[PDB]
Amino acid sequence: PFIKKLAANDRKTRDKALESLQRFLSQKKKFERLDFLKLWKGLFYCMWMADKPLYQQKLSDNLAALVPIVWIDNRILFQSTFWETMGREWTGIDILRTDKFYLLMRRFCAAAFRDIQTRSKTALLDKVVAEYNQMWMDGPFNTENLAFPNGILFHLADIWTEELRKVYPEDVPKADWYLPFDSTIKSSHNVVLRKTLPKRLDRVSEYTK
Amino acid sequence: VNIIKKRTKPFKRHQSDRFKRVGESWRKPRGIDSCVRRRFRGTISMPKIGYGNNKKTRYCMPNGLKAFLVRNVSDVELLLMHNKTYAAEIAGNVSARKRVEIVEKARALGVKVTNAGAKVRSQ
Amino acid sequence: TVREDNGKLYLYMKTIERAHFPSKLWQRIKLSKNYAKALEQIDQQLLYWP
Amino acid sequence: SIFAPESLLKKTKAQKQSREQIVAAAAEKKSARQKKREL
Amino acid sequence: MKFSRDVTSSRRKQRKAHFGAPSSVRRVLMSAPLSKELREQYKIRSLPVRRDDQITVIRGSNKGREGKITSVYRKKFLLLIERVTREKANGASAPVGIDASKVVITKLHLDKDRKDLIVRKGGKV
Amino acid sequence: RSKPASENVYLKLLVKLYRFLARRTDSRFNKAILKRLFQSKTNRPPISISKIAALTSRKSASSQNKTTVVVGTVTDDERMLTVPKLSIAALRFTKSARARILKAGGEVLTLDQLALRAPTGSNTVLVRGKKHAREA
Amino acid sequence: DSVFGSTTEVAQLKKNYFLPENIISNADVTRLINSDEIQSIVKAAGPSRVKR
RNA sequence: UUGAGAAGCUCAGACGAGUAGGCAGGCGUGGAGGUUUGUGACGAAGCCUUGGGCGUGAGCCUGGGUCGAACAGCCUCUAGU
RNA sequence: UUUCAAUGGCCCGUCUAACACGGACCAAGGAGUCUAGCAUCUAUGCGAGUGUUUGGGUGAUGAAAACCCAUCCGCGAAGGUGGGAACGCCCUUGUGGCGUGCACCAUCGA
Repeated sequence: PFIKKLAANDRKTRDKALESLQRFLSQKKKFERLDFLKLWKGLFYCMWMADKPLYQQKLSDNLAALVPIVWIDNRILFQSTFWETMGREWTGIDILRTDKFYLLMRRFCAAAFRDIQTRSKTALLDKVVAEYNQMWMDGPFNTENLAFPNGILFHLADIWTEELRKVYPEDVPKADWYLPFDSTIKSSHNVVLRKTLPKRLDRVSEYTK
Repeated sequence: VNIIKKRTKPFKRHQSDRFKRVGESWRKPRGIDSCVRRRFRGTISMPKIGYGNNKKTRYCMPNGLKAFLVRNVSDVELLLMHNKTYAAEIAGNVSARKRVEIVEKARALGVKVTNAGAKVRSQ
Repeated sequence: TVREDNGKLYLYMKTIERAHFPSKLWQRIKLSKNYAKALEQIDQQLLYWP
Repeated sequence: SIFAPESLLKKTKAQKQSREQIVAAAAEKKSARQKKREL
Repeated sequence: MKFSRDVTSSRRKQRKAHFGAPSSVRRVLMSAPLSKELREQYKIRSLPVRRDDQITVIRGSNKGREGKITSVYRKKFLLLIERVTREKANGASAPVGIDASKVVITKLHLDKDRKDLIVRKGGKV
Repeated sequence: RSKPASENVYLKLLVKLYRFLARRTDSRFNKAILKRLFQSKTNRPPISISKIAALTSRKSASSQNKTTVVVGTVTDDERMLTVPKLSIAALRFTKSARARILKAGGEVLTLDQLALRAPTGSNTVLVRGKKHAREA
Repeated sequence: DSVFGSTTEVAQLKKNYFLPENIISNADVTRLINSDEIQSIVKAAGPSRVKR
């Protein structure tokens, strides 16, 4: 009843429906994955239809800060559905539009690192990264789903440590920040995705173990 | 680049000077009895690919600008970015009024109109 | 593109995200008389274009 | 603040490898081609 | 367009039935538009042309010359008006054929037949 | 052969992709994928869903994660009752083959989606079909 | 949607009609070549039109 | 450095008669659909020319005279070409 | 362009060295076209299938077009061993080794 307005052809209607989703999403209940897969087919097109470079790079942040609005239980469900729906239809783009769906990925990967910082003050981060790592093990970095394209993970390696440093300027503590990228290059059957992934990664071994 | 021609005399079909039924446009002879086909010396020459002209100074008038048929007032507009490599040749059936308005605008675009003077006596 | 309209030169730009709206497809910027100002106004509008 | 088209971010990284890996074989060529000019 | 299979659109069939129509068809093909002062009092767009009407010529080189029709020449498809006469070399005068579609009727030669056509065809007296 | 005999302008596109991939990489896969798109329709014969399932899954049944790749048409065999979990990548799929792979199995790809999954063509099988009509 | 249907669903106003599909999955071939899937693996490029 | 009609652009070498024959690209004529916000009584088509221009060529564009109602370029289809 | 000078230049086509045969000239006409059958190659659509047009239904805007289609019917209807396309893992970088080996060809099975 709500999504088919997010794919309107008027930015005065698309955005007018976006801020009311902030009311719709902060509800304290349980959401099923497909319901977040149908909602994430609206915010794809809410961002697929984005005209100006000073609006789409503001729309991305309004999508990025939408994650802390999600309830604590389904906050990790909401990002898992995005990385699926940003890997299911990444081949449908062209170069004149990938440039704007890279920054949405850059924000959401960074918006994850921000939420671990928020969750690290409630409970120890060693479990918070693991269940976040779990979300990485059934989303992009899952091995058995060969359909997840390379262009996501090549860009997911370049923005991994740099927006870890951006959200943690003082010092990021030791955790399994790179464990997704180690289990990926070890057994994933995309041959180039295990060969040239280390050549793209900027992993920092001084603080990790 | 200075324009050059490998030949200036066109080719003229054999014995198209004697007979008035035979036209002057070139036609390669088809008989092996022919003196011309076997290319006996003294007979006329033939069109071959040897006389092909330079692939850059082709289609160029002796000035250096290639031609372009402008048959209305929005056909000279395309020549705005090409005024130093094209000459706006006006088409023949264009009226002697629609002609006098192409000239007054091609002159603003600095384009050479080759035959702007037709039907146009100035005062 | 750049194309004049009644004395003053304009700059017309299009994008993918307005392609399906042929009325609103092309936007417009009016280029200043100062020739060095107009070059510095094309670049600031056409940034990171090829 | 327009940022950048981050496609052009990853051309400026692959052109730090293209420059370095051939500007290295510029001194190592010019120092090499002083041996053979004598030899 | 036309949507009848019992009308003809070929130039051949239409341009033959015109030039070889009999002299009763050749009457209603020679009709004249009424003047703007008669178009509102008879409510008739056009009348077929009678003899002794009161017309004015709108088109042609004989522009605006008023008169009355002398001999409605149904054969060569033209009216013949009073005193609009091209000269001849010999000294006599010749009549100028004005097309029946060019004249504008200013006063009808009202008769019992025309009135019984006027009163039914959209108007009155 | 240097240009396809066809006028399918969705197949000038593939040739525009694999004759780029032939010269910017060191794989002879792309210099074999391109070397087949030029071949005429009688030179790219069909290959069934059973011969594909027999080629990969035999001897040791090495069918771990390799994408079978035929530049032809993946037709059907209905004498095959159960279909294994396969993954193919061809130009054309017949509508009874594409519904007999997905019903219990994997992925159906065009050579577009192949070039974004194995850009140098590793972990693949490059099969053909039988050219033999036995008299024609 | 009932005259032509879909690519995997029968058009309702036509017996045994399914909409065709494509030999290229993405309808745009000069925007795979420039993707991150290709330009990571390719060998070092040569120059443009070469010097004489 | 922009030279991406990737059916484009660019670099370098060798070669050049040609019969029967084989292959390829184009030129022109009458009609048909689409297109040129197409040309035309301020002169369309045609015709003539000791005028100019292009193409290797088939051909095309044009100035002057004549003349008086229609006509052409581009992409396809078609043949009593 | 007209002409002059110098140098060259056996009349064209059909024939079989010359010939012969055709040629007074000019204009317009004028000759591998249509159809059925078979085969090759290529293109496209679908594919163990494929083919609407004998018909029927429909078609208000050339309604002989386009569009839809029942019942027949026509054409068709899983052996090892060597190479060998390609692709992994190699470590003698490669070389070579190592594994899976498509079409096609030999070899022994039926």
